[PDB]
Amino acid sequence: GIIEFHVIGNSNRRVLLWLVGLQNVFSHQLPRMPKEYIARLVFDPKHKTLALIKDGRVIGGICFRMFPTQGFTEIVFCAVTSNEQVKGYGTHLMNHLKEYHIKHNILYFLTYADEYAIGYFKKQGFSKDIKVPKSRYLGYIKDYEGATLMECELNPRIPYT
Amino acid sequence: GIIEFHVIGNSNRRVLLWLVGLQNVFSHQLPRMPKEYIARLVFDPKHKTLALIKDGRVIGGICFRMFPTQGFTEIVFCAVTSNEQVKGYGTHLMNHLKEYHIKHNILYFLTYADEYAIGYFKKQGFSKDIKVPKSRYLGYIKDYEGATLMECELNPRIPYT
Amino acid sequence: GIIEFHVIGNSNRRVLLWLVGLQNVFSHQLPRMPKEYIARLVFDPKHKTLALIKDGRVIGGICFRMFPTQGFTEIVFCAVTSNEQVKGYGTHLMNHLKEYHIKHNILYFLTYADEYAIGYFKKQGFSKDIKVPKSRYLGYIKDYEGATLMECELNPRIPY
Amino acid sequence: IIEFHVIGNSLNRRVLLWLVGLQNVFSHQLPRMPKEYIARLVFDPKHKTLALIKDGRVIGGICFRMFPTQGFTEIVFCAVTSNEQVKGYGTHLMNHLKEYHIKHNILYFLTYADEYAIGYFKKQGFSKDIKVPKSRYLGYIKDYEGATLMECELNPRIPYT
Amino acid sequence: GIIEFHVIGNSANRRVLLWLVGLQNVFSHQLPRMPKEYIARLVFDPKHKTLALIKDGRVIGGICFRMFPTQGFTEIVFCAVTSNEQVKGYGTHLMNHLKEYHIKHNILYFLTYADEYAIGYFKKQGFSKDIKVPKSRYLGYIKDYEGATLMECELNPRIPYT
Amino acid sequence: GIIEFHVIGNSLANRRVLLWLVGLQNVFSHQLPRMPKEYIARLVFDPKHKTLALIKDGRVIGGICFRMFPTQGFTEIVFCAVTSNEQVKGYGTHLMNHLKEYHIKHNILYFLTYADEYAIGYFKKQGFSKDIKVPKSRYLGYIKDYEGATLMECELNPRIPYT
Amino acid sequence: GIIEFHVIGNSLANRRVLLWLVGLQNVFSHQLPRMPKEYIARLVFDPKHKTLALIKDGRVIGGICFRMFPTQGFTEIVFCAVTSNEQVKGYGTHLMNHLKEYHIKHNILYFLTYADEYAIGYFKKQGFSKDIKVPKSRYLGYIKDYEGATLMECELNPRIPYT
Amino acid sequence: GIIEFHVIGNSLANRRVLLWLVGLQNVFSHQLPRMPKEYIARLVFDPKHKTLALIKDGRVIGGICFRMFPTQGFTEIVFCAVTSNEQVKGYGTHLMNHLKEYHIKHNILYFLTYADEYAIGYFKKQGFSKDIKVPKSRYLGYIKDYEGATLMECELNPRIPYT
Ligand SMILES: CCC(=O)SCCNC(=O)CCNC(=O)[C@H](O)C(C)(C)COP(=O)(O)OP(=O)(O)OC[C@H]1O[C@@H](n2cnc3c(N)ncnc32)[C@H](O)[C@@H]1OP(=O)(O)O
Ligand SMILES: CCC(=O)SCCNC(=O)CCNC(=O)[C@H](O)C(C)(C)COP(=O)(O)OP(=O)(O)OC[C@H]1O[C@@H](n2cnc3c(N)ncnc32)[C@H](O)[C@@H]1OP(=O)(O)O
Ligand SMILES: CCC(=O)SCCNC(=O)CCNC(=O)[C@H](O)C(C)(C)COP(=O)(O)OP(=O)(O)OC[C@H]1O[C@@H](n2cnc3c(N)ncnc32)[C@H](O)[C@@H]1OP(=O)(O)O
Ligand SMILES: CCC(=O)SCCNC(=O)CCNC(=O)[C@H](O)C(C)(C)COP(=O)(O)OP(=O)(O)OC[C@H]1O[C@@H](n2cnc3c(N)ncnc32)[C@H](O)[C@@H]1OP(=O)(O)O
Ligand SMILES: CCC(=O)SCCNC(=O)CCNC(=O)[C@H](O)C(C)(C)COP(=O)(O)OP(=O)(O)OC[C@H]1O[C@@H](n2cnc3c(N)ncnc32)[C@H](O)[C@@H]1OP(=O)(O)O
Ligand SMILES: CCC(=O)SCCNC(=O)CCNC(=O)[C@H](O)C(C)(C)COP(=O)(O)OP(=O)(O)OC[C@H]1O[C@@H](n2cnc3c(N)ncnc32)[C@H](O)[C@@H]1OP(=O)(O)O
Ligand SMILES: CCC(=O)SCCNC(=O)CCNC(=O)[C@H](O)C(C)(C)COP(=O)(O)OP(=O)(O)OC[C@H]1O[C@@H](n2cnc3c(N)ncnc32)[C@H](O)[C@@H]1OP(=O)(O)O
Ligand SMILES: CCC(=O)SCCNC(=O)CCNC(=O)[C@H](O)C(C)(C)COP(=O)(O)OP(=O)(O)OC[C@H]1O[C@@H](n2cnc3c(N)ncnc32)[C@H](O)[C@@H]1OP(=O)(O)O
Repeated sequence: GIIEFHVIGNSNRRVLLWLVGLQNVFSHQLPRMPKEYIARLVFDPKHKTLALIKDGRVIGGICFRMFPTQGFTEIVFCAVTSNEQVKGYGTHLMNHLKEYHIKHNILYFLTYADEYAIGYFKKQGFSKDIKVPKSRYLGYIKDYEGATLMECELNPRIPYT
Repeated sequence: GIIEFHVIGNSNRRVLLWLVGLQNVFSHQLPRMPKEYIARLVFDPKHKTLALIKDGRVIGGICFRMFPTQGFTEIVFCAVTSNEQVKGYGTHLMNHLKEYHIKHNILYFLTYADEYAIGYFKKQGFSKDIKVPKSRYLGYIKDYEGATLMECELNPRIPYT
Repeated sequence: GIIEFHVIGNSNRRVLLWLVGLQNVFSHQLPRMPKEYIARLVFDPKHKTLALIKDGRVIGGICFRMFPTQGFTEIVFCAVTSNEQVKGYGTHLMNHLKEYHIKHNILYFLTYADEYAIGYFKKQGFSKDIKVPKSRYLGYIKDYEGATLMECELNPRIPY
Repeated sequence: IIEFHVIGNSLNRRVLLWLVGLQNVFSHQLPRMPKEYIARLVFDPKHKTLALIKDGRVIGGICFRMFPTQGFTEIVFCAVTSNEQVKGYGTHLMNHLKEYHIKHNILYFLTYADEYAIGYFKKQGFSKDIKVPKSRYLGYIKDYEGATLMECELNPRIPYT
Repeated sequence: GIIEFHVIGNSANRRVLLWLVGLQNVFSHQLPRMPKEYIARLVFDPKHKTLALIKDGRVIGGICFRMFPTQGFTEIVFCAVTSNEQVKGYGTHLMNHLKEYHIKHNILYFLTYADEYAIGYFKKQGFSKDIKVPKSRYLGYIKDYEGATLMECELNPRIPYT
Repeated sequence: GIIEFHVIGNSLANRRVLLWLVGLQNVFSHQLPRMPKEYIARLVFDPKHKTLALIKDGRVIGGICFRMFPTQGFTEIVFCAVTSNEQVKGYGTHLMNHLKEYHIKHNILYFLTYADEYAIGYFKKQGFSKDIKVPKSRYLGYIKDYEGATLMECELNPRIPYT
Repeated sequence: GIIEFHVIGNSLANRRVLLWLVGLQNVFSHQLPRMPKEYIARLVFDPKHKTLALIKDGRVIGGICFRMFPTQGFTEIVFCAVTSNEQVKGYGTHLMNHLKEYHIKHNILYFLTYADEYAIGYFKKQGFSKDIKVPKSRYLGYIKDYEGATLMECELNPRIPYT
Repeated sequence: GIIEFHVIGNSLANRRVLLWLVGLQNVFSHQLPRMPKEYIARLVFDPKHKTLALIKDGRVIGGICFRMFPTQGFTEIVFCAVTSNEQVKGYGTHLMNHLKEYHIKHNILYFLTYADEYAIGYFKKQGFSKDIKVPKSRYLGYIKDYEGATLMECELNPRIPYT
């Protein structure tokens, strides 16, 4: 097939239906996220989603929230559909999302990871060492007591894509 | 009777008299809080009140001020009228306010609690450990020095109502 | 005379000529300050000045800069005119400034004081012990090597 | 005939061409930074550039990002064109930048200087001893590669120009 | 270095605003016997203009004047140069620019009050104690001063002053 | 108490002002009986005239009706009256002071008036004199020369406060 | 029959007003045969001129043409005529009285006019004097000085009912 | 050989008028060489000025630049010139007469001008006198002085056709 990347969000019909498809993949791959909570965040206007499309069908995505006053982005949800995982799609999504944030000159990623996702973010260059000060993210990024906070710092000079 | 909840504010005649109704309950149940000060805030545009209506009549409410630039909300007055207390009206009021704040992406409450109501705030999940940075609120919330600063974190995945 | 207190600032002819009177009084009483620096601050939109008027003319005031997101107010200029000093006017000015900030939930004054005025700030409750962390005020207040950083702590009050 | 203009992409052909010209001098004198990255910053509305013009033509400039919410300005690019160096143009540029900043009530400069240029900043008054809290700049100023963080404190009573 | 002349007045942006403060300062300081508030009232009066002498962005002198086109003259209200810039010909240069300005606006008479300590400066600017303009034309329009000498200057519009 | 001062006049439009103007017409007229009431009403309600009202507890207790001649560089004082049971308390002097401050703001620094014999002492205490410096060509025919009245002039000082 | 007085002129229109101005130009010209009809028509239709028309049974039987100079504080009387069959019945005097009442209510108190020899006695009886109180600088070159004519002035009392 | 007269001025003006004012500035410049040509241009193009242009075959051959002061009741004569090859043919007199006729219809009846030895005799033949009836207070600081020049006045009669 042919693969497309598209940053979208609920600020168009294909956008709306692509968003419903993202809420489906997020809900299926993250069974502990209440479905209504996914849809509330995914359809929220100051959230954006990097969609991974295969033949006009939503097969993955990274839902994120830019905090340019506080100088970082929240990674909200990460999913590739089940039969399309372990093929590098996750890595091309993250790399794409990184180059986009270069172009908007935000250079920091914050996210919470459970024990089953920590390996993925580590392999995208995320660390437990948080350089961003608490005074800047607490109360803006959604806390997850029980999961590890991870951070990734981008180089506004190297080609990610 | 017929119980209703409404987040009102002064930014209808029906709403005007509900605000006077809330200023009345707040004043009676907080008798050393100067009435003019209670009126000044309840009729302030940047403050809002969650009225509890029973059979068309105001019997309770929580008056608050959301600081979405700082990520928390300040709780200002809580009261139920004398002959409706100890029936759970307090709890449903707070639960409703939690739900209102989930849907508005503000997940932290801050309040001062006197020696007469800290047991209520404890039972609504408020703690003396403030996880919000002192710098986030020191210039925003009024300091009722003498009373105890208390904090409530909201889980946006749990249903509260 | 008729004594008035007004908190004014550059966004009206009356306010305007009051800011010029204030710049006059700050400049004449602090003559090693550049006239153009005082004027640039007094007419800065995010500074305010508490003007003390006696019979429609400025006789003193306090120019300040509030930092709400930081929990204090910087005190930039304090002057009373020469022929009206030693009369409690400096104390009424600072007192009014305290009430203003107690309404507005700012409970801390920060200021640099020199050897000619440090006693007057002491008498208004300033000390050399700075309880505001350096991380809250550094880079926000104009640091002045050679003068003494001093702090005043206000008691909060419920209106009426 | 020498002129100094603070310019930038607002929200004018002579302005637009000067910005193409600055972007060229920055690209040529800072070979490390990718030309595409220099353009996004020089043409960003939140960034400004102080242009040094010698007979209608750009020979130097300083690209800066003001953070008045934090009390400092980031100095992003410094360059004088090779044919015009060691003629005191860099000092005249930094002086005008200083005057521009005392009129705008910002009194700290923060920059990352590579080992090759630390001597120049040192002679414009910069120090390696950083009086701003780390928590105040981390994530706003682009952390640079291997460069030294430097700070310049301004005194709003000197006429720098 | 970097001398400029600007006719400004209060209609004001903050550059013009801060310059009027500078002028009011220079006037106030060189005219100690004029009340600061009176100088400020007139400098910021809309029907008043000031020719500012700007030296490297900073005010160092000026002439505050008030044009009376229907009366056919202009009132010279305040002249001052900062103490450390006096006796370099700056005062003369201000007056010449003010004469060139009024030639183009077809006002060819200046009226001013000078005290014994200022008569010599206006004399060397071409002013005279012989007042050709009639009293009916200026009395109660220009602000009289007790003890000051009234002085008049007549301009030639066929002569270039700057 | 609650003394107020208001400069009012017919605009060539408000009922509070209109009843105030009638109060002034009455006070002027009762204090100046040998002046036609119609003439006093005509001037008070004339648009290019103005009156400085002295309000005490909402009721008119005095005022000064004047005509500004900005083109001629002076203002004419037309009527001055304080109601009888409020005289000799400084109200006539406070009225003249406020009227002075008002004119300094409009760069009119000369008052002219034709005082009758009963008023000369009041005008003298407010700084008027018989030595008229405004040349006759500037005021003649613009103010009426009532035979037997005394032309009196007051010069205002724009550097000094009057209120 | 029905006598009316109307102050008219050629403004910035009415068919009745316009025929009256012809009637006035006719009366002035016939009663002043030694002034050129063309000149009488220029002034009578000049917009800065006004005529107080005496109307009897809808017909023009006389009038006064004047030029108000409010800036200079006087009015110029330009032409006075009553048609011959209606002279010596007080109409000339009523016109002047009406003209006086009109200027009183407009705050103008001085009339000026250049009378010829045959009109001195009429102006004398209407209160004019050869003794001119307005300074020469106020009227020279605003009113027209004809050689051989007598300047005459009338001073108006605004406290006097003229009509 | 077809001669016209037009009152033109820089109205704050089409192509024809603009090239005529430039002509007039050229002619005034050549015939009055002690006047800076930039001074003639400033006044000739001044909106408060006007010029009576003498046009012969579409070509400017003369004119009179004048400034009307209606509040003052006179007009200043600023420049008079006829081109050299058209002089002493009565052109300068038709110009002054056309200008007199223009001014009576605008109710201005005095002319003031400065003239040195060379020009004085021209103005005398147009009826100017060295005896000024306009008082000094009316024209001083309104008309441009020239020392070395004689102030001259001319009185116009509005019962007279000048052209
Ligand atoms: C944003 C807030 C969050 O934390 S959401 C939590 C993350 N989301 C989920 O875990 C949902 C379930 N997982 C998935 O949908 C996918 O496996 C995700 C995590 C999106 C990765 O997509 P995928 O298409 O497999 O990408 P990929 O082929 O590039 O694999 C990357 C390499 O990393 C390694 N890895 C180690 N641990 C993991 C892990 N838990 N999930 C995925 N990959 C992991 C894999 O070996 C893989 O290959 P390699 O190591 O580069 O050779
Ligand atoms: C924000 C600043 C403030 O306003 S602080 C002051 C709060 N307001 C007052 O004190 C006003 C007077 N009191 C009241 O209006 C009500 O009692 C308040 C405190 C609002 C509670 O409403 P109410 O409907 O009675 O409570 P509820 O039935 O939902 O009971 C919930 C549980 O709380 C417990 N509790 C312990 N201490 C108190 C207390 N001081 N007041 C009320 N309840 C208290 C009750 O026992 C009850 O316990 P449980 O559910 O049986 O486990
Ligand atoms: C914010 C940075 C600054 O502005 S620091 C510079 C302050 N300004 C100056 O030094 C300019 C010249 N001085 C002044 O304008 C006035 O003296 C100032 C300092 C404003 C005080 O106003 P003033 O009304 O005269 O004083 P006050 O009558 O209210 O007296 C209050 C008590 O303070 C005492 N005091 C001790 N040292 C001083 C001093 N240097 N200047 C003035 N007062 C001082 C007075 O004795 C008086 O004592 P007490 O109340 O009798 O116990
Ligand atoms: C983060 C912002 C950045 O751009 S960091 C990298 C700085 N930019 C570069 O290195 C680009 C290439 N160089 C240039 O464009 C110019 O030479 C720069 C560095 C801007 C200086 O301007 P320029 O006109 O040459 O300097 P100037 O004539 O005003 O001389 C001032 C004094 O500085 C001294 N200096 C010491 N080290 C250096 C150095 N590495 N480069 C330039 N000047 C340096 C010079 O000797 C000069 O001498 P002195 O003060 O009389 O002793
Ligand atoms: C109240 C009404 C008003 O208009 S204010 C009255 C005048 N104002 C003042 O005196 C204020 C204080 N004085 C000053 O600010 C300046 O000295 C003034 C008077 C403005 C002159 O400016 P300044 O730059 O010094 O003059 P300049 O360098 O062009 O010198 C020109 C020549 O004038 C002569 N002169 C005679 N008397 C004076 C005098 N009182 N002040 C200054 N110069 C004066 C000087 O000899 C000077 O030199 P020279 O004659 O050309 O060789
Ligand atoms: C041009 C307008 C006119 O028709 S001239 C008419 C002026 N009005 C009248 O004559 C009306 C009758 N009188 C009044 O209405 C009031 O008395 C007037 C004149 C307005 C003064 O008001 P009133 O408030 O009483 O006066 P005041 O208390 O402010 O001042 C009183 C001081 O003035 C002195 N004075 C000397 N002669 C007179 C006088 N003829 N009328 C009033 N005051 C006069 C008194 O000695 C008294 O002296 P002191 O300064 O109070 O100690
Ligand atoms: C220079 C350009 C002008 O417009 S000169 C203005 C005068 N007009 C003329 O001379 C033109 C022809 N005359 C007339 O139309 C009328 O006679 C004029 C002058 C307008 C008078 O109108 P008429 O209706 O007669 O007035 P009137 O009846 O009110 O007479 C009042 C008393 O005035 C007396 N009077 C003394 N001298 C004269 C005189 N020269 N012309 C007219 N009346 C004059 C008469 O005796 C008459 O009677 P009595 O004195 O009350 O008993
Ligand atoms: C600021 C001052 C001003 O308003 S401009 C001052 C005058 N302008 C000039 O002198 C410019 C050069 N001269 C000319 O352009 C013309 O010759 C002027 C003066 C405008 C006359 O026009 P022009 O067409 O030649 O005259 P005209 O034929 O209508 O009449 C000629 C009659 O005038 C007599 N005259 C006596 N003295 C002079 C004189 N100085 N200039 C011209 N004419 C003069 C001639 O003898 C001749 O006499 P007559 O009337 O025919 O019997």
